[PDB]
Amino acid sequence: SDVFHLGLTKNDLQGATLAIVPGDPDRVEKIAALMDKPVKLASHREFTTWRAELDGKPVIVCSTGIGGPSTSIAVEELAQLGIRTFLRIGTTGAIQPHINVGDVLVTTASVRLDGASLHFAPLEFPAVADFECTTALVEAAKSIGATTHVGVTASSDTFYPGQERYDTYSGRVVRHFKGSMEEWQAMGVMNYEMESATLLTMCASQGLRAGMVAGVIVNRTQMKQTESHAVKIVVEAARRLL
Amino acid sequence: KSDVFHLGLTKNDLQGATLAIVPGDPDRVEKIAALMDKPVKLASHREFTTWRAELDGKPVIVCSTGIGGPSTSIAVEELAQLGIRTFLRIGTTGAIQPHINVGDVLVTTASVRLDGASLHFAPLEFPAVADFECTTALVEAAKSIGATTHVGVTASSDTFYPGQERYDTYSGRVVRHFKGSMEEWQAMGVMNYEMESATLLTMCASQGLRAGMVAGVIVNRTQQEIPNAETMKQTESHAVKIVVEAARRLL
Amino acid sequence: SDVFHLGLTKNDLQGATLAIVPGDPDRVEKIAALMDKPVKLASHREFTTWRAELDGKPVIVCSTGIGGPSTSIAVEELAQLGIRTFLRIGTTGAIQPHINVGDVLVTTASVRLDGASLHFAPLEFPAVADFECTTALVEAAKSIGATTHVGVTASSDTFYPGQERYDTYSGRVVRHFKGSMEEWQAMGVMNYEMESATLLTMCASQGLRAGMVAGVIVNRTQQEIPNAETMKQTESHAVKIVVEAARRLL
Amino acid sequence: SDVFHLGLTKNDLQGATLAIVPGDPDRVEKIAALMDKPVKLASHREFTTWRAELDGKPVIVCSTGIGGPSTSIAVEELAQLGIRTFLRIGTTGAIQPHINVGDVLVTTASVRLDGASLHFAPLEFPAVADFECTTALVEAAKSIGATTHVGVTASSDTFYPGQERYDTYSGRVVRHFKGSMEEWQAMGVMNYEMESATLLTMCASQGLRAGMVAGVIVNRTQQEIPNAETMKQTESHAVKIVVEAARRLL
Amino acid sequence: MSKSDVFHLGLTKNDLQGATLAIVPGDPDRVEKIAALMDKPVKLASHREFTTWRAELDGKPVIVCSTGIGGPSTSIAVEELAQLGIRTFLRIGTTGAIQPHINVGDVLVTTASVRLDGASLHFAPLEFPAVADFECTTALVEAAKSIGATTHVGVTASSDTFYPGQERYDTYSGRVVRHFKGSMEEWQAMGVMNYEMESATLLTMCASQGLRAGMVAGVIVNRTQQEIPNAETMKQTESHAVKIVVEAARRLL
Amino acid sequence: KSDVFHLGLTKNDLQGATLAIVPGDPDRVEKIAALMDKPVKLASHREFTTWRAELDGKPVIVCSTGIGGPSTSIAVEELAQLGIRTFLRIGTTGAIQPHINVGDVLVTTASVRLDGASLHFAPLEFPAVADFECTTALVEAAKSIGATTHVGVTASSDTFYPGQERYDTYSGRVVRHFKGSMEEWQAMGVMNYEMESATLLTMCASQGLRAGMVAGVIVNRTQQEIPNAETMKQTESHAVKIVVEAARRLL
Ligand SMILES: O=c1[nH]c(=O)n(COCCO)cc1Cc1ccccc1
Ligand SMILES: O=c1[nH]c(=O)n(COCCO)cc1Cc1ccccc1
Ligand SMILES: O=c1[nH]c(=O)n(COCCO)cc1Cc1ccccc1
Ligand SMILES: O=c1[nH]c(=O)n(COCCO)cc1Cc1ccccc1
Ligand SMILES: O=c1[nH]c(=O)n(COCCO)cc1Cc1ccccc1
Ligand SMILES: O=c1[nH]c(=O)n(COCCO)cc1Cc1ccccc1
Ligand SMILES: [K+]
Ligand SMILES: [K+]
Ligand SMILES: [K+]
Repeated sequence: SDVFHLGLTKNDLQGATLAIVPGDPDRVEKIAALMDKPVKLASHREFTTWRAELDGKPVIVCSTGIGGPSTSIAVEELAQLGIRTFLRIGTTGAIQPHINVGDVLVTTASVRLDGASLHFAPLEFPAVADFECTTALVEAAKSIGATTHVGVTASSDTFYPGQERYDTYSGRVVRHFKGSMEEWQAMGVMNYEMESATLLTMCASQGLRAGMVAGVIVNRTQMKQTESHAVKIVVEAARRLL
Repeated sequence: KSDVFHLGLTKNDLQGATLAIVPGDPDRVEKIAALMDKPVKLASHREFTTWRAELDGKPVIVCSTGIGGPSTSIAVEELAQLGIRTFLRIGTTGAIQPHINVGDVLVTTASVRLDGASLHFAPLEFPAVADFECTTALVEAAKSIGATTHVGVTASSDTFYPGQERYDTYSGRVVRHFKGSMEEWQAMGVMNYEMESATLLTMCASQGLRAGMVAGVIVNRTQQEIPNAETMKQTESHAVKIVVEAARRLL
Repeated sequence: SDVFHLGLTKNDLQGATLAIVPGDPDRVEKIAALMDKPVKLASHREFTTWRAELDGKPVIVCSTGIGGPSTSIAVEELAQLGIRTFLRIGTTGAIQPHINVGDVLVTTASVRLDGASLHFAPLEFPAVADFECTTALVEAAKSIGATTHVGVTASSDTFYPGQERYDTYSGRVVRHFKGSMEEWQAMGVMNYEMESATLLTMCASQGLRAGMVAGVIVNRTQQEIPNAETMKQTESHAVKIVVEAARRLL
Repeated sequence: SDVFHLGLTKNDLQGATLAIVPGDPDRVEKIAALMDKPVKLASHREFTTWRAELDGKPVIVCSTGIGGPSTSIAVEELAQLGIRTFLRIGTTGAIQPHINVGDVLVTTASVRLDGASLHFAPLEFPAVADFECTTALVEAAKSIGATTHVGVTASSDTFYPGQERYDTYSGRVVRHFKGSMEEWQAMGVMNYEMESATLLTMCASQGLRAGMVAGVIVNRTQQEIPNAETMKQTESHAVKIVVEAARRLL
Repeated sequence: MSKSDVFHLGLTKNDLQGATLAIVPGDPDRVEKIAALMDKPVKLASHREFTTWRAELDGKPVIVCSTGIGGPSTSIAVEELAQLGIRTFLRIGTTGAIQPHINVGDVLVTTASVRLDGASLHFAPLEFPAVADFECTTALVEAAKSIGATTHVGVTASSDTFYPGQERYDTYSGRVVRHFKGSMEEWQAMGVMNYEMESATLLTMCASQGLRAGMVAGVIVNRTQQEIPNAETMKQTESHAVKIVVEAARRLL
Repeated sequence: KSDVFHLGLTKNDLQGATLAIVPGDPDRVEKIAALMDKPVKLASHREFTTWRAELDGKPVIVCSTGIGGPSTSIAVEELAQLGIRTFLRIGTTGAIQPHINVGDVLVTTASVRLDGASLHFAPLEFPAVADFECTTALVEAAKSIGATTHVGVTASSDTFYPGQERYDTYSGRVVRHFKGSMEEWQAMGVMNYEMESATLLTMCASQGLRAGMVAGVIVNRTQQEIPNAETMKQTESHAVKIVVEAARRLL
């Protein structure tokens, strides 16, 4: 093993430069099976890595897990293995009334409500997606004819209080995040998720291309085929970036 | 006489314009407007000079922001009050990467917020990101005219000297916070320094307004410091042609 | 399922109030097998849950994954199901020359180099462990006999730059963390890990009891690369302590 | 030109060490006209410069534009050309009920709601005016018999949200500035303007003398619309004070 | 052979007679009272807010030195005592409870403090925990059990201010700055037991410099029940607290 | 026998006094009070010693704050509750500029806020500025007794050692934030270090109270560290004379 956590060698990658990074290690199989020749490489902790072939080119699918910390481990160790392009596919909760469940969202940049992004760049540095990756995701979304929204995402280090969920054990939200969802809503923030800020910050500050796409399964103001549309987009976008 | 506090403009003066090209220098306003059809002067107050022009039979606004976020925030807000929804900034810049040359054009995806005014619209964690349609149109226009183009992050500073780590000053010192900052931005892939983008991009992205940012390189910090007069005028003319062509796609 | 992620009902726990929380879901099977009647309950994403019995009382073993974010999900959803006591078992990298590989470390409180803890309490609030949980873990370490150190742990949101590793792709560390390891070293900080700051903060600020124990598998001052043979014996040593500590808190 | 923006050489100043620095380039000639031998030097961007004579000694008038960023350019480049004393003449909106339109305000120090000041000194450093400049301004105001208030000014990087204006496109203010005007009011802050924090901080931290004086054209507690009946007299009153204070500092 | 080995305390290392443990009350008037509970009590020095006494406990020299109110003077006292050879610190204070279940007369042992002070930042950044030494904490808790008391163990809010930082409105201005407006309620919901004014500095500076520190306090007021303390209960609570800190010192020698 | 929580004073004890001289040291209170007519001890509790004296037939309070903002904040608040509206601090200080000598008197216009207590009254951006009338009176009084005076900015620290970059300690280390801090303050023209002014000036300027700050230089950090036995009293005498003379102008 060349890496500390993923349990992979540079040879296992077969010269892959692009990697599709879902949050769920159980989704890794689903995405890899859509491409030609799916092969399981290694499964350690929350990192399941599958190698596939797209247009005659080797492509890596590797889970990041929930949150910036394990995302930062996976992305760094994949970069050590030779990956230059990272395309994230996630689930999301929309906070705008006009965004329906089932919609696909392309993130231009993220509100940094995480801690790991700070370990790569100070807060003033924008958690911006790569322009070529964003273009490929937008054009791929139009290719399969999905309802798409492009804009800013709030990337939280937590699922509950940082997304202002009150349906909890304590039933309280710390002062800092009290009324925060309404603030993001008025600022035109589309949605909540938990990985983008870290991924986009660490890639844009280290000379790596990164894209972010998500499927809406819940709208906070108001499931199978939702992932089907999004997975088809991230694979189609990968075709354009190879 | 005026609907706004600073610009000296009425909604009627705009003639239904929704797009504004926003240079920093008031002296550049007429030069940009002269490239389009039916150029007419509207107003001049403080650092805010406004001209109206026509593009593909549609009214377009040219309005100076002045140097820095504060006067930019005034101009953008008051233009939004009069009906402007799309803002295309054209500015000057100093590059900090060796591979970018003098004369090159830079399209900003998002900005490092080394300003104060952006914080008056959104907390620091909010990205100073440009609108996707605007950025696309600027990149597409740059390739259309045939120019050396770089796309990426811009450091937007409230200061010309210490915040861009210049030591050739009266004091000769840089505050601890900005000591060694240029080298950090360089390693982080930041292309350049300017003084308005962070405020403009933050206030637009957090208020439902479309904003784009483009700049011509007149100096490279890793190479020289004294720019050439002829090269400066040619660089400005190249970037102005790009921003006007980008405006065409966004009407 | 009564929760959004773990895939467990209140009935699945059988009135369990204590939970041992490892980072690695592959460790969940190992820890639960050392107790009486081990049964697998669920496995979703990075959350693997096993039910066990200790001294005639049901106990939970549930993986949090690496980092505060998923740790915050696991703890919150277990608290919804009735868990009031949390005992973290982890792996760590020691930064003090006097601490060796194979040693067991008990955390009194953590340096908050994480983001999730801020979602529960402002930075000024201490990421402190429960006194009874800390007492039990130290007493359990004294019981089975192992070289133990009690003190402060640096809990980072990252494995590399936040722990000042330069052996990376970029080879650079952000200004904020430049010379940080030396700073913590002089401050008497024992070690680096990635989950304690979040767990300790969210529990201490929500009326939940939390303890933190870790086995030293690497020392940052001398040796290079964790040995496979030493890793297994250090893991099993710390696991024995956490189960014995769970006995004292029930 | 010896400088990057002002378009001035050291010779143009003729030994001047004092500058009066208004925000509006149009006000420059009007200030210079009150002194002997007023001469235009340059006009580039928002930076217009005039040279005049006071008591047989050369004095500079130079516009900064709105905001700290362009102020920081004007002041720095003027300092390179030899200016040691900077006297700001501005306009302002009062936030205290007892301060009337037409009143003159002398700033002892500023609340730093700007970005540029941070590029010279960290937030904890006070945006304090020079004692001699402040004394001169206060004494100059007493000579002409103007209604004068001496105290703290809130210096904002923005005209609208940072001054808690809601009559805007969005009609909202970011959380940080929500209820901020009321806070400053209770704290005895006199007024809002947009250049003083930057000027005072960069001068006080670099060994340069700076004073701040402003005329009240609006009081935020009574109305919003500036009264043209007094908007002519207010500027004339304050311009006279800054010129008289310059005489005392020559 | 000397007069003072330090800048403020007016003490020589020789005055300490080999003492490594100090009990540190806030009040200089409380110094004599704590020392008189131990053998051979002698006054060493009185300068500014720093009053120092030496006493004997189980045949071992022990120091009692007042820090004064607040982190700044605490930082001077702890640093200069550390220069004189002190390696263990036990703080005994007064405090106001903010939890409804904590009564006046109860004793509180602090595991760690909310850092609402400035001086702690001069030793470690905010993210560093203001945590008490585990052995010192064990000593204080066991000492409370041994002599019998109502004891609560947990987090203390340590404020650089008595009034606004503890959300007192019955003041000259009657206002509390935005940052601290509604702060007591937040601390209450977070399970914070009490307010005092020295622990954050003491615990941060000791834990970040290899010095052992403990923190104990007697509640003379409950904020949900009253504002003005009873003069009689104050003395009884103090006496009760003084005995616990001396007994904890016995177990640390 | 007390209207307040700590000081042990009633409004009647002040006899209508509106001005207080506030040293850091309780032991110094009598020395300052003895410089005026008919000095009487009022109270001594904790680090708070209060004396009352007569100045030109008018009552004047002398009350110790103790070292640091926290106890300063208690003393100032409770004195304000008792009717004090003007506060004149007399302190000791360590100078950090080479041109300032031991024995010199420093008048503070405003303070660098290296304290915690000032934040409990006003956010960091608020200036720890002295009252203009109080500063004027202290500068005028300095000329009245004929002392060498410097007027400017003071760094007010919550600690004597690391926050003033002293390495002569038990640990021998200074936290990253204050590493190289003295040099920065020196370059910024900061005159000196003390431990009470930031809190006093901030809490007074934000609550409608008048505050002045003066200090006697007993050590200069660029020449020596141990304060002299003979010189200490000489600088104390001059500085104490100025604060009393400044009080005369403010009655
Ligand atoms: O609201 C959300 N917030 C969020 O951070 N995500 C992202 O996926 C992360 C973990 O489930 C997904 C959602 C949708 C959702 C809603 C309810 C239950 C589960 C998932
Ligand atoms: O280095 C720069 N930094 C920067 O913020 N800008 C932007 O234009 C702002 C004001 O002149 C422009 C430049 C190029 C430059 C260099 C020297 C003199 C003038 C302009
Ligand atoms: O140095 C460390 N830092 C750290 O945060 N941990 C915690 O476990 C987290 C994930 O592997 C564990 C270690 C030991 C180590 C060292 C090298 C490789 C793997 C593990
Ligand atoms: O309220 C104010 N705030 C403020 O920062 N200024 C300063 O001058 C700045 C630019 O116009 C001036 C005013 C008075 C004012 C009010 C309404 C319209 C125009 C000017
Ligand atoms: O509420 C308090 N807060 C606090 O910080 N302390 C600590 O002792 C400090 C100085 O009196 C003590 C108390 C109890 C109290 C209440 C009212 C008056 C006096 C003392
Ligand atoms: O260097 C100093 N720093 C400082 O904060 N003060 C103020 O008085 C505070 C406590 O002694 C005084 C001094 C002078 C000094 C130097 C050495 C010993 C004692 C006093
Ligand atoms: K995880
Ligand atoms: K400007
Ligand atoms: K004190």
